[PDB]
Amino acid sequence: TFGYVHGVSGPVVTACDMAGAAMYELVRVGHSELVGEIIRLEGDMATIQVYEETSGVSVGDPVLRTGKPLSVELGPGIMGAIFDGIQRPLSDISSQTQSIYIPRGVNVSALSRDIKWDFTPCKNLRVGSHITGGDIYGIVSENSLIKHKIMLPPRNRGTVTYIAPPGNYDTSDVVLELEFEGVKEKFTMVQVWPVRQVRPVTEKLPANHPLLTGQRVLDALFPCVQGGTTAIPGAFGCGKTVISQSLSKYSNSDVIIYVGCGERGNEMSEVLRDFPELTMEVDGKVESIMKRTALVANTSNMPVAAREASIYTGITLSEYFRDMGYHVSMMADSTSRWAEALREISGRLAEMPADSGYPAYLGARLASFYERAGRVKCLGNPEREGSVSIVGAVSPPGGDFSDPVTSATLGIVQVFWGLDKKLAQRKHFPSVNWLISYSKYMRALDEYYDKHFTEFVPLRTKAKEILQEEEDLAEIVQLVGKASLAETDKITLEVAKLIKDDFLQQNGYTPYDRFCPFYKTVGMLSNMIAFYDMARRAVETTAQSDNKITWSIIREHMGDILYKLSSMKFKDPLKDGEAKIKSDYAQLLEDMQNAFRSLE
Amino acid sequence: YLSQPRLTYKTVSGVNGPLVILDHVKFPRYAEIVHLTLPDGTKRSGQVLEVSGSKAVVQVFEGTSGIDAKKTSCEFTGDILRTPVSEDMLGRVFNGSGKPIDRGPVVLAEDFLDIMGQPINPQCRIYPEEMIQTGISAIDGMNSIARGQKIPIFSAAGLPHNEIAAQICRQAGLVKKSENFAIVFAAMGVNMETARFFKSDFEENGSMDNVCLFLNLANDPTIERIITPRLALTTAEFLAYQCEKHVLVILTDMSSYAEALREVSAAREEVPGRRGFPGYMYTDLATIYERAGRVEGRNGSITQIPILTMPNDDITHPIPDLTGYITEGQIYVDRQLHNRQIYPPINVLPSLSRLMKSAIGEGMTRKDHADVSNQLYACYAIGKDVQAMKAVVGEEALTSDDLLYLEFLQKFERNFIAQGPYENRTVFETLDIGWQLLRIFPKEMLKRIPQSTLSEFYPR
Amino acid sequence: VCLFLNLANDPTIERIITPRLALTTAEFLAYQCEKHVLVILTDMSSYAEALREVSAAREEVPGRRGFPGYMYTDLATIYERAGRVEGRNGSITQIPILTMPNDDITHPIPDLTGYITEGQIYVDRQLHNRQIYPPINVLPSLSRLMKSAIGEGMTRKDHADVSNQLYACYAIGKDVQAMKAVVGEEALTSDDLLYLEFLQKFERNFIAQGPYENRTVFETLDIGWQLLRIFPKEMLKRIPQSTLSEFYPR
Amino acid sequence: KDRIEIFPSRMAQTIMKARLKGAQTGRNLLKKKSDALTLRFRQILKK
Amino acid sequence: FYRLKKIQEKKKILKEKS
Amino acid sequence: KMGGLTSEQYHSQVVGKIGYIARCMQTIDPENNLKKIREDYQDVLIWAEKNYRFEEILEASKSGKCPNDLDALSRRSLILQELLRLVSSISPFKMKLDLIESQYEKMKQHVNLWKSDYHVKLNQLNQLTDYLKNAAPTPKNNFLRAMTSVLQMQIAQYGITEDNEGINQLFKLGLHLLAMANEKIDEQYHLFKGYVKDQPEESPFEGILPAEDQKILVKTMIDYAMPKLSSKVLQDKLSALSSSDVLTKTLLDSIDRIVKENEKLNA
Repeated sequence: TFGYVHGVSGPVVTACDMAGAAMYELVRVGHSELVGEIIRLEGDMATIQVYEETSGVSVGDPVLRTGKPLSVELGPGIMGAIFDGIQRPLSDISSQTQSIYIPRGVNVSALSRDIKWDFTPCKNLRVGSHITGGDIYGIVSENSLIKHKIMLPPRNRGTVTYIAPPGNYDTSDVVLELEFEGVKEKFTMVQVWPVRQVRPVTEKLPANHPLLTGQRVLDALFPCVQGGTTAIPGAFGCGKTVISQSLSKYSNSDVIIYVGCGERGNEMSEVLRDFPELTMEVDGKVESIMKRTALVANTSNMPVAAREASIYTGITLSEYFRDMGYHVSMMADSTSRWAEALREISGRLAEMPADSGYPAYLGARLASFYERAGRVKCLGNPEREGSVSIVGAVSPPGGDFSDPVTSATLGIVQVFWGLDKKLAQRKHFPSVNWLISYSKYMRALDEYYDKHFTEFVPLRTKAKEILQEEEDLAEIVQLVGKASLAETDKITLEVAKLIKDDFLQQNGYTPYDRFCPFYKTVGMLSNMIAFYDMARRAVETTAQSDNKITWSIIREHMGDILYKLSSMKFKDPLKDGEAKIKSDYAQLLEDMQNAFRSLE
Repeated sequence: YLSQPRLTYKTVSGVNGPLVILDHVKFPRYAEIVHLTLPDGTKRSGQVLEVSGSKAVVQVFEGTSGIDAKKTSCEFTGDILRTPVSEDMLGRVFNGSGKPIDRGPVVLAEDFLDIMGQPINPQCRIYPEEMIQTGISAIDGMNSIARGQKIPIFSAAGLPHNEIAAQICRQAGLVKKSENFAIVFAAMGVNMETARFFKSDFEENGSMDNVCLFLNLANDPTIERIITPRLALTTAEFLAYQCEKHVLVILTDMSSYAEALREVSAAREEVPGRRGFPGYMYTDLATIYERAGRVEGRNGSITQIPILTMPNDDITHPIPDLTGYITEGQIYVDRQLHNRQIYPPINVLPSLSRLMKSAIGEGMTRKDHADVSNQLYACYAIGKDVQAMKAVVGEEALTSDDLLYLEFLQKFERNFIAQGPYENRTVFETLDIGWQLLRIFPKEMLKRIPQSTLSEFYPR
Repeated sequence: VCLFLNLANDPTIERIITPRLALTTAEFLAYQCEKHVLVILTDMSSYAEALREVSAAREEVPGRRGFPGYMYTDLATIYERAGRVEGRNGSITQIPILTMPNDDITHPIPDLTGYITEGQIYVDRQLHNRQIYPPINVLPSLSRLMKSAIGEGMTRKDHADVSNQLYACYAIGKDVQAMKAVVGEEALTSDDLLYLEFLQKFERNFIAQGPYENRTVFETLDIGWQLLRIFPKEMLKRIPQSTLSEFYPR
Repeated sequence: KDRIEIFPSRMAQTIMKARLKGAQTGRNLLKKKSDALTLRFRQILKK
Repeated sequence: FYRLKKIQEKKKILKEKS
Repeated sequence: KMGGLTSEQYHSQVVGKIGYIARCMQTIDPENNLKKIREDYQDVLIWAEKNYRFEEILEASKSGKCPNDLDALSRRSLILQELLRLVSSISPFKMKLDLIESQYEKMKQHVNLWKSDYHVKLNQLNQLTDYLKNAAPTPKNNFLRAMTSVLQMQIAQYGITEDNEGINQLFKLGLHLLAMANEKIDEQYHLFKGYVKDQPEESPFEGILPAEDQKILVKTMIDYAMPKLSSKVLQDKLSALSSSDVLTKTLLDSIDRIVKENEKLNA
């Protein structure tokens, strides 16, 4: 090892005496050991792109070869940690140096080698067992929520020569040692994986289970699945935090991985303040979400090669926790700020531009990234199954979905929750547009619904029809004068507003509307569409009978039924049980049926 | 320290453009500082730009005129650009390279700081809370600025953004609830009339003791324009995070900085980027705009106010477009309001402050701030629409409630926006003017003010 | 069936030899074992983008939007391996599948593809948003070998005239539909409403088919005539008279 | 036709942007005048 | 862009082969 | 091998799965008693019952001798794994060799085991079992432990595959008590007693729970009514019940009888 510096011109260092140095390997330049990466070889010389500031590097300085590309450390110490695109432990730099800056050429391990971890081996394993790549051979009790499963790296195999008893070990002790063909491998609690390589699985399964968020919209009208791909608009004043807060607090996920890819300086200071404050309830107790969450945090002035490799660090962490058997949901905030760092890294290398200056390989990257999500059957013996759900965020200039990044990401992803600012200014929350949003996972969730909530899909189609009809009846009510209104259309324009105001609108600052279970959702939609059906038939039967019914009689014969409909969304799911709310909704149904028979 | 003697080289091997290529340099160090002595005796200064083996490429600040390859000497300093910094720099005028141009001595140093600086740890920065009071009601009252924000001013050529910058500089301070404050001013690429105006206006309005002025002129070396904002921000960081003051940093015409960046890029033989400017201009602007904010454990802040001129009045030119991706909000200096003889010509409809919600409220300015601002914005937009309809419908066929939205317009532009270049209005005077304007409409038309506040502040 | 699957997380530079492996297999099965092969090449856009990436890697002359200047001569070595030969009883029918960026048909990929292939089938977004299947827009569609494959003894004597008349009527209907968006519903003539009726009945009866329905070509021609009987036989100015005398009254 | 006959240049771009802005302000003027006349019409009908 | 990259490539070919 | 299962990787995975089935078998039946089951898995247990190294069974797989259909091996392994899960969840109790084979071949004939409801009820039972591995002595923890032991014995006596509505009742009761806030203590006594009433027996913890903890159960239920006292005679009456070592339903009915005279000691 130990080449030397031959020339420096900007961020580009040239190193001599680097004979056996691989491409895209990482190196440390100078006496402060700045981190850089090899981008070209020529004879005995290597061309290095340095990530930090090269100001002060002289000729003859050392160059240390690391031997591996950009990789991540995977072991106990990830939950509640705060990293960046290079996986530097920000909250440990902050406390070991006692300065408010990130030092230049700082070399600290991502997982601390001081904590003693509680490790218990697999009770069936003994000297002579046949263990392959992926097998869980121990468990570290990370915290009260997450059990950390110790797995063999995906490429090893052999017979157990030694396995450690239960006890306390740090992430440097040899906990396993196996043998193959006369060669020994020692393995500790931490394994290293390159971030640009997909982790192996046994098979990629189709996604057929819902991702419960807790909002009535996004769970009825635009469903996502466990293993899916979503995209939202990341803009100012659109009410965007509902998505990440719902995912973190009330969701069926086990592990959460949040990624900022070059956010503003004060926008990161808000996430790093809010996220350690959210809480969940588990087994009756209240715990912090940072017991099952990891954050990757970059700002606009951090190295451009960390604002680009952030997405890969995040997806590798989530693929590491998917291989244990968990269901992970990753969230990448402002994927556009990643695409811009991509374009800038290209520009530095003097590469031919493509449409709008972005590199040639933009759609290839954006597609091979989202192809890393999904449900899988995990490699290894104890027969588990995991999942990774990716939620990206795009920032189109002025709400224009023609930028190359927005066009590509809308071509790829299957769901699209369209947050709107217009609805936010009207105090309509969650401000989802319901007219430009979509979801193409609705045919995969068909055995699930038909097995668990049989009478739901018809209600979904009916509600979508009603909400579309109230909208394409707009010029009819403006260019004409609200009077030439067939009674079917009066019934629509009233019940659709009932839906818009008492189903699609939810308020998190309450004790009853933070979380809406799905039985409550299907009940609240069934009562509304059943009303609609009965009130529509009552009118269109007595069409020519000299007893013309109009909405004016329907709104006077049932003046409390309508209130109780508009009051369905106050039934607490905790202070009232599930059978109680079911019986209340059934009573309201029978009262509706009565008060509709006592009208004919 | 550095106790080894320095080396002088008489081995110039090439001269072209602003670059001198020297050979037989012992261990050339990148970005080093060099002192050249010309054949007759004049002394110039330079910086190492490229290094290769035993060969250095020095960029000379004052040009390469009269330099030959047989009698010019180059003495190598041994280190990089470190500037001296102390608290006595408040009340002084330096040029772009940091030497005194106000008939005073050199800075006696409290420390020597590297002007490139290190990035702030994203985990130590905290959220901006209180208010920075500029004394201009168009900004204070409706586009409030928080302690730690970064909010630019967008203007064009001929518009009066330098006088707005000067008024902000000589009025800004902290809100007087019921003062550790300093200003660092960086003027880049200004002509001589602008520089004269700044210098004299600051030093004769009795305020040049909480100001540090860095003046860079259009005929100065174009490398000094690259290091001017980094000296300004190094001084600001010293003041705010070691002496615990509240610093406001004003940087005038970042477009000239971008032009100097383009020049020193093309000197490296780099192929141009989109529309002229280098491909790495985002990172270079971000290493400037992100040297700001509040931090944990210190009682000081840094607030930044970049000022730009939009070429061709375009909002999608690379410089405004990239400054929008790093900063939080914008102020707009308008040309229709300038031609109508309104000062300051600030258009409040396109302007925005992304962190106003944090700067205003109870205990910071007053409990009625947000509602007064919302109602003034609403009434102004409605009055503009009414003045549009008046031109086709006729002024004799307007309602009585549309005749109120047309008196509010005149009174708002002539009494609230239009201020006066030497008139200092505290936040409370601004809000009282807002209420004097809102009392044109009956209490029942002010829809955006909650009734619990229309009871305390309307009847006066 | 013989599948050659290169997915989105696979080597990019190996997308350059996948269609050539497929087509070598096809040529062996067709011109030596004498079978009738049907080749489906999915997302020639990804092939073209891998080609652009390899071209930019070694700094070659670009064409429009950065694609190499030899993209025509490269796509033509793939598309031109399809046809029949003299003395052998096989064939190769190619059906590439494209995705046009931003629905633009002037992009280099569709534009260079349309100069090489013998027609194209245009899949429209405006018809997808109306829940129409198959969402095929017949005006930007074309097949260059139709004139020699239809007619007497091949399908039926009237095929070509019905096709041309349906084209003319569809174009005039789409003109009227855009005139009425400016001049309003009540400024149209008695014939513009005939065209606006033809448009609806055509888009809902002829195009819209259902995803498992197999219409013999005579059923298609009967539907076409049922659509052409909306107009008096003097508006059908592309059909000769001796065809209207035999096929229009029925 | 599909385009206006002009040659691409950074001067034609500002000319065309000026045209666009002028046209879509004239549109708002006419859309206000039409609703004024429409209100008058709806009143005349009732009385 | 392509023309300027060609000029630079020819520069860095000449200076190295000479 | 659709995408990443190289030959080396595929056959290493096969050898690993064979070893895992061997270990699961050795754990599910250390003393050979399920001869039927150890016979059904014979072709994969032979390669482990006699000592072949890793490379010998590796070359056996590459050749073709030992089973090498990774999907068939996976679906045969999931069955034995869920059997081991069922017989190790109910650890203190036991199951006899008729119900074991009954449940085993009820699992062998399922369309998809991962989509069954034996898997779901095993998930629920293991959730309950895992909350109590290092719990802290408290009212709700003791109630959960009692109901969990009763559920474990009922499953050991009946089975998991067939419907047994006592097991369903106890399941949903335990899963509703587990997710109840640790502050609500008036509700997590009403749950326990409402369960005890709708239980045909009246001495449920009859060897189901050691008496040393039945004492804690009867005491914990005796100081929930003492703060609600209103006299002295009822003080003696209630505290006289403190000598019972069996939480019988009659004791709870006597509790709600004494509280009647407690109320009667008011206006």
